[PDB]
Amino acid sequence: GLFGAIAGFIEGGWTGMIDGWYGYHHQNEQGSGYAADQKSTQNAIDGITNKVNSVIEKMNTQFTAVGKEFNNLERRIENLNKKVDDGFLDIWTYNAELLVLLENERTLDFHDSNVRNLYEKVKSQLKNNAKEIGNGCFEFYHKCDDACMESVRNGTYDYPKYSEESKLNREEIDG
Amino acid sequence: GLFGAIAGFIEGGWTGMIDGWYGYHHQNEQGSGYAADQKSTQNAIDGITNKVNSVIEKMNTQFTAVGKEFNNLERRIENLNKKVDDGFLDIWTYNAELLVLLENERTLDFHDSNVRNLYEKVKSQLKNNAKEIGNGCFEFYHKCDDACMESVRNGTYDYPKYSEESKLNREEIDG
Amino acid sequence: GLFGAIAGFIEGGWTGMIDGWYGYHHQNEQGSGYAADQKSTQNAIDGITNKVNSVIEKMNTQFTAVGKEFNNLERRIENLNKKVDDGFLDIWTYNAELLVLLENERTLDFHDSNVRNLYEKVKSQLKNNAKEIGNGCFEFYHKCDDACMESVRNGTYDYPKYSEESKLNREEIDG
Amino acid sequence: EDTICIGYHANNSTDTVDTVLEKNVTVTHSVNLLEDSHNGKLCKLKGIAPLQLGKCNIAGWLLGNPECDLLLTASSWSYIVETSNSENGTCYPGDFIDYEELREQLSSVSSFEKFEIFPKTSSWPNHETTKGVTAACSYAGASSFYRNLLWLTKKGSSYPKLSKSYVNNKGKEVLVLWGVHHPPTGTDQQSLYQNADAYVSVGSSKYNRRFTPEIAARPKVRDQAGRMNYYWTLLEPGDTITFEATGNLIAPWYAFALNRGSGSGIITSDAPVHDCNTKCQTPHGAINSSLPFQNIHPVTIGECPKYVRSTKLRMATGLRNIPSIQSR
Amino acid sequence: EDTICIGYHANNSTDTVDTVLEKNVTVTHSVNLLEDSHNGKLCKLKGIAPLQLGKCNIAGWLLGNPECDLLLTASSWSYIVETSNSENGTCYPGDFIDYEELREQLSSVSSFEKFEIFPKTSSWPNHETTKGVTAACSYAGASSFYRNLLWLTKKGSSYPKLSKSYVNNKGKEVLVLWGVHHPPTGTDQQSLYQNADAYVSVGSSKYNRRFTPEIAARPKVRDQAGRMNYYWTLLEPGDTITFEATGNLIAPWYAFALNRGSGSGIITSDAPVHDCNTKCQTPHGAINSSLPFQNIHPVTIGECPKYVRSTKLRMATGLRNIPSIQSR
Amino acid sequence: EDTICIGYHANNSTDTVDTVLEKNVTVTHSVNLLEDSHNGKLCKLKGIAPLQLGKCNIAGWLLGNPECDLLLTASSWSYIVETSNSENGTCYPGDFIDYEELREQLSSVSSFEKFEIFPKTSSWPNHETTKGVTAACSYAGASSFYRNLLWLTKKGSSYPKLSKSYVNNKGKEVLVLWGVHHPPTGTDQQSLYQNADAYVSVGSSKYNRRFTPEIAARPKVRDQAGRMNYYWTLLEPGDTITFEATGNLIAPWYAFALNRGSGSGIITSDAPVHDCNTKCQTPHGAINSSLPFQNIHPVTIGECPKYVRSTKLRMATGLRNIPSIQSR
Ligand SMILES: *[C@@H]1O[C@H](CO)[C@@H](O[C@@H]2O[C@H](CO)[C@@H](O[C@@H]3O[C@H](CO)[C@@H](O)[C@H](O[C@H]4O[C@H](CO)[C@@H](O)[C@H](O)[C@@H]4O)[C@@H]3O)[C@H](O)[C@H]2NC(C)=O)[C@H](O)[C@H]1NC(C)=O
Ligand SMILES: *[C@@H]1O[C@H](CO)[C@@H](O[C@@H]2O[C@H](CO)[C@@H](O[C@@H]3O[C@H](CO)[C@@H](O)[C@H](O)[C@@H]3O)[C@H](O)[C@H]2NC(C)=O)[C@H](O)[C@H]1NC(C)=O
Ligand SMILES: *[C@@H]1O[C@H](CO)[C@@H](O[C@@H]2O[C@H](CO)[C@@H](O[C@@H]3O[C@H](CO)[C@@H](O)[C@H](O)[C@@H]3O)[C@H](O)[C@H]2NC(C)=O)[C@H](O)[C@H]1NC(C)=O
Ligand SMILES: *[C@@H]1O[C@H](CO)[C@@H](O)[C@H](O)[C@H]1NC(C)=O
Ligand SMILES: *[C@@H]1O[C@H](CO)[C@@H](O)[C@H](O)[C@H]1NC(C)=O
Ligand SMILES: *[C@H]1O[C@H](CO)[C@@H](O)[C@H](O)[C@H]1NC(C)=O
Ligand SMILES: *[C@H]1O[C@H](CO)[C@@H](O)[C@H](O)[C@H]1NC(C)=O
Ligand SMILES: *[C@H]1O[C@H](CO)[C@@H](O)[C@H](O)[C@H]1NC(C)=O
Ligand SMILES: *[C@H]1O[C@H](CO)[C@@H](O)[C@H](O)[C@H]1NC(C)=O
Repeated sequence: GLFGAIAGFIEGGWTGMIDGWYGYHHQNEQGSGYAADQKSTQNAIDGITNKVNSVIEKMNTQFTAVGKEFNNLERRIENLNKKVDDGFLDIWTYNAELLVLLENERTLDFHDSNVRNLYEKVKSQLKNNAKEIGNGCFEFYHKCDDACMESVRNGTYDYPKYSEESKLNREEIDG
Repeated sequence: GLFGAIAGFIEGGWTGMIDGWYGYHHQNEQGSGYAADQKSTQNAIDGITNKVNSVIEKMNTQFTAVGKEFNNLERRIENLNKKVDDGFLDIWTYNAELLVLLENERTLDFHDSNVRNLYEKVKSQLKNNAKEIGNGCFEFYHKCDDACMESVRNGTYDYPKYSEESKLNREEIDG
Repeated sequence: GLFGAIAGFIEGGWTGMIDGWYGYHHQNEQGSGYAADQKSTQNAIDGITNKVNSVIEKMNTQFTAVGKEFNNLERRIENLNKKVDDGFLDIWTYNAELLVLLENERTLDFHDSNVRNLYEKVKSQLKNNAKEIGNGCFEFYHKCDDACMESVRNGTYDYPKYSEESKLNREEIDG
Repeated sequence: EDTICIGYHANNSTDTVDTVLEKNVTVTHSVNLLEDSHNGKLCKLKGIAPLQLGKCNIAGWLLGNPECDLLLTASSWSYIVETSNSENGTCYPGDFIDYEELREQLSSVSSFEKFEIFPKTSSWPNHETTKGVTAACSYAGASSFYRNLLWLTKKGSSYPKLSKSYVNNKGKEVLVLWGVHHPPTGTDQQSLYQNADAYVSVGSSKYNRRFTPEIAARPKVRDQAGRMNYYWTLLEPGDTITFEATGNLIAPWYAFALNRGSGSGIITSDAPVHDCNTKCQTPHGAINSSLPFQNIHPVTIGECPKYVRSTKLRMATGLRNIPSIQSR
Repeated sequence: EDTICIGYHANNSTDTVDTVLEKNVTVTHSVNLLEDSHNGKLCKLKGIAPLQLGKCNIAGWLLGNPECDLLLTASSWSYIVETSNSENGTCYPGDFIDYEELREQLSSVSSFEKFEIFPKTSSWPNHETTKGVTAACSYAGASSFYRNLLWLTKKGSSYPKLSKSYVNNKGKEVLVLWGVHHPPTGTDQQSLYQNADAYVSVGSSKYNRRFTPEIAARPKVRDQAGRMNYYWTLLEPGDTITFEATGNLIAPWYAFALNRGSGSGIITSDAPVHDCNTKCQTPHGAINSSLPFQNIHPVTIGECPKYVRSTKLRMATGLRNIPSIQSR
Repeated sequence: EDTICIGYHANNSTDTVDTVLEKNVTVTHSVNLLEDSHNGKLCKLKGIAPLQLGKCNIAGWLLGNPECDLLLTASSWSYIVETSNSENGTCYPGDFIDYEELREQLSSVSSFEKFEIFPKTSSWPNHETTKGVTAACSYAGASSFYRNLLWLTKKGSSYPKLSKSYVNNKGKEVLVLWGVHHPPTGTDQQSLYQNADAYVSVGSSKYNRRFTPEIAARPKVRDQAGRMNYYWTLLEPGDTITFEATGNLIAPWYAFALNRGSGSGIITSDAPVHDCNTKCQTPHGAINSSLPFQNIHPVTIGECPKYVRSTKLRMATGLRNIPSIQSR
């Protein structure tokens, strides 16, 4: 109810890591369109790769290390040696597991937030000149052609240009 | 200022884990009502119990293990043995502590976000047909009876049905 | 596009930890103003200090501990002893690193959220009586003098007081 | 003017938790992640009870210390419990070799069985078995000796080289214990073994070791200037151990047969042993092990939660009772 | 009515991950953090191959056990591999002192070199070198002995005190091994060494130690009631070791010279050694070590990922295929 | 048109930190979580200074090595510092038994006190104390010996069995050290002790042990083919230690009395010891321990921060100076 899945047919679309993109889907006289937003999608791809790399790179501490052998009168050291092994095993297993689970709810929220943040960014440009109609769509109060659509998708929509036309249509369309 | 505590009297209300619920509080001709939102509250209950379980289940690694005894010429092993015990003690205590603290600011934000997300969802349906008046309330521009209220609380509010009535009232109420 | 950097000239401004503040920047007949929001900024300072303290205090576990010496027939213990040292080294390094990196994306989101939350709080008071014009600014539909401005900054703006004036201006300014 | 608010309801609660940003938040519900109490009893691990040595420790019980005779034994155990009053061990002054190792290896046993490896009545016709007791180990007011070992002495101005060997036709390992005596002077050597230059040799297929009397002057302990070292060894199923000596053998009388367990340990607790079960045993008491952390004792036996030095670890799951600054 | 929707597109995917709040979410992409497979071969660490003892273990190889003679050796190794069929070690019954320590110190060696420390032909004119073999160590059907050691015996009703010493002019450490024999009876003592009250003394500038025959009766092992202990020691570059005895010396014949490595270890694997490289070697096989975790085996050698008992660890990076309840 | 913007103001800053999503973000403030520097001095732990052995190591100081005589001692220490020039220890070739254990147990002592356990002047009227020095341990150009021990020799073609014993009426433990000499030949045995078949027996109520001369040929060390082993033992408050020998006893002259501490250790540092305090001491220098992590040295003593191999760990707390893409 806040934003939908841009019903892209299922293209090869974009770059790995995120296997998709944040974008638009318009409808004007000229026809319909699907466009992915570069500036936002790309930032996320950089972010999430930076994230995956940290999780991997920052380990890369290990050094040549091993495992040991004792005799029938060294049962105590042997078990001290196991306590160590298993101690580590429990620690990593627990952290690596929690870390992935926690950090996954994060990546997924991150995506949802970026999509919503994009909506707020378009809302910021249009203002008055459009009507919020749910499901992350704006209905324009002026004729918005492909050129005008493009200026929205790349953050250069000129509000004042259409304010007056929009004023008329809105005064006597909604209210 | 964004949403309040639905002043429910203090019922036995809902299911454990979350000891409460996300919901509504209306006022129409018929009278006033308090209704918890099933779909949203429930999702959170499932999520938080999934969360608590991970934190507990994923440990369940431990295996039969112990503690050790040495003699007056084995002081060094003994102390090596302590270094291990205490090492582990520091590690778990720091992680279990941080982990609860961090993950508690999370659970609490999670709740606040679901409530605000519910608000955005209702805002999505009503649109024009209502007025945002602060503190997470909508004032209707049309007569909304118990049936119409129910359709809001369960995501089926029919906008076009009240658009025109709302239009009139809004044109000459606000504006 | 949702909120900007209050172009404060670069004052000694506020208290450490956060080396800045959440605030406003107005413009009315009387002139322009920059005012930081006490209630919100302060809350964050308390939060983030509480956060930095937890990360430090909760460690404070260590106890008198050390490192060890063995002979030419004790190579195996010696290496068991290194396995322990390095084991620990890898564990803390990885966690301390991840912990700072993860918890740094958090602190930064926390700031951005508080600034946006403040905007939604002002939106909550003004409602109708002002117009959202992007970049985290409201345009008033009535004359808002320094006294009226202060009431906004401190959560006491009286909506009904300016509703009617605002009604007129808005009906025949926008729409 | 029909009106609808969206918000959240919170039930009554006193539950408080902590977060990174606040110190004492009242939420409507929390789950404790910390195990922080114990039933106060030594229960059974692996559905088996621990070996409960009474007024005496592993050494006294393994050797047959007299005070120890007042005590029972079962055919298996999960772990071993010594109390703060198990002072009765090696009553005749001396050193138990690899005492720590033996104690470790006996912590979990499967099918204990004590048996007469070298019966007193028939094993030593040429040596004296009748005499050979000491005040150091006294029972019922009189001078006595270990129940599980036998102190051979010259039958009459002669101690002919002896050589006896067990063969271990049991189906499990045998634990054989013996001892070597060190008289405090060469006169005693004579009185006891009549063989100034004597020795003790003990040989399994995996265990060769010679012994000689370290004849020397030393402080009295339980009124004894003499010392004796107690040694042990695990005999393997087909293998045979063979003793041979001209003096100073505190010969084996009873040996043990058992299957050693995975790897338990020893707990020193004055708590009472009861017939309940536990996944995790601690010295003050048993604990639940469904939670991931625990603050009772670091020294534990079982599949135990991690010892942490925290006081309380409450994970919030509920709603705030005082609404947040964010929500205002 | 010109219209614009903002939302997100997700590519087709079956990739599933877990989060704290949901159990089986389908995302459009994930990165595995877990190393969970191995090439199934013992490769080279530090760009060097492991020492690969064949039908025999380190003792049999270090001493010259006959079966071992069928085997090669290189001048260096990363680690050592014993197979599940390296049963041929110390063929004459006895104890290898500090066997575990030696094994540890030889796991990574730099410039191995075996040399004749005390040539048989010329080192012992007054003793007998010709005779001195045993069924216990037999080669090609006949009674034999270790290839690296030499069993000195009375030349004819006499074993004069011998005293020989090596000086170590090599530029590295020398590992010198010898043995002391323990006849099962005094008759054998005479037959072999003709010197009832004999001894063996071995002295480096860092190593004094006396030995004596523990003459005793014992069970047969590979048909031998006699035992021998095998000792060793590392001789330092300028230092000299000196042997001296009146019986019972299984004298050194060949010694070793080498530079001991940082600190490897020993792997027991029946996998085949191949000429590939690895940062991380496991007993079942080598593994990639670019990822931070691994679930193949805890016992590893190299710069290895952390052994974790997880089955899968997928880090989501993609978009959800089924949009979230939040987004609706 | 009256207007109001809500935003945030950020002060000037160069502070930069890292997050999971960005590599070099300029924030207005951060707190360093890493301790990454040290005052460069060995301070006092537990408000006590370390024992500072000078030109010599623990052995040389415990025994009375001559070079060591140039050195002071106090009645307590937190830890011990050996420098890179503490070469002077056991000046007469030989082995210090359990040297590592003793060094561990003396790392924190409470009330040190050296005392004359067996005064030379009066303790040995039948043996020779006057002579018995060596080039190996020379002071002021002449042949000498350890200040803390005494080398008994035949008074004149005889060394009667000696037997002396201390009783320990001090209130604390006594650390008694002695030595056993191993002549390089039986001729020297005679010259020194006149007793070919001699021995040394030492007995406390918790310590029996015999010693014999391992007479053997060996390489010279500091010009000595002879060796001597130095043993030690802790005598308990009421207990008595008793020595007894017919040769080869480097008898105790001075012993030590002390209360052993919790559990410190030994640091090898060439840094200067100063009169400052520290919760955490490192070999290069002392460090603050209010922060949770540290990258100076892993080998530490005290209540120390965790050694981590990070370079910088800055926790952001401030606002971004370049506003985020989210905020635009
Ligand atoms: C089994 O262990 C028990 C308990 O550990 C042990 O009982 C003790 O026996 C000895 C006999 O050798 C008793 O004699 C002691 O002598 C010493 C030294 O002179 C003292 O420390 C003791 O004095 C106290 O106890 C006396 C009687 O109880 C009192 O008369 C006196 O006022 C003191 O308070 C004591 O005289 C000793 O009495 C007991 N128990 C103890 C510790 O008091 C037993 O010997 C062991 N037996 C075997 C077979 O191992
Ligand atoms: C090298 O190792 C091989 C592999 O173990 C040895 O061969 C085996 O030698 C053993 C030990 O002496 C033999 O034991 C005998 O078993 C037969 C039946 O198997 C039995 O009749 C005898 O009573 C005796 O117990 C065994 O036969 C033999 N097995 C094989 C594989 O042939 C070999 O002895 C080792 N040699 C060296 C030089 O270390
Ligand atoms: C106390 O410790 C010091 C420091 O090691 C010792 O001084 C060193 O003594 C050794 C052994 O006598 C010297 O070796 C000799 O070197 C000379 C010339 O440098 C050489 O010609 C001789 O043949 C001999 O090898 C050494 O030089 C000297 N210092 C050095 C440079 O290391 C001292 O001996 C110790 N004394 C005691 C009482 O423990
Ligand atoms: C808030 O500040 C304004 C400015 O003077 C004032 O009207 C009001 O009394 C204050 N009230 C509160 C509760 O802050
Ligand atoms: C401990 O309590 C848990 C949690 O209710 C229970 O499920 C478990 O069976 C108990 N464990 C014991 C003491 O056997
Ligand atoms: C939480 O702890 C405080 C101490 O600051 C206590 O006095 C207070 O009652 C608690 N909060 C509540 C209201 O439960
Ligand atoms: C998650 O999806 C897979 C198939 O995609 C299935 O195995 C699993 O059980 C699903 N989740 C549930 C239980 O709803
Ligand atoms: C901001 O930068 C200027 C540049 O010189 C400096 O003078 C000013 O004092 C800075 N403020 C702070 C907080 O350091
Ligand atoms: C990170 O910040 C520093 C200092 O503000 C700057 O010099 C460096 O170029 C930055 N790295 C980039 C470009 O990401």
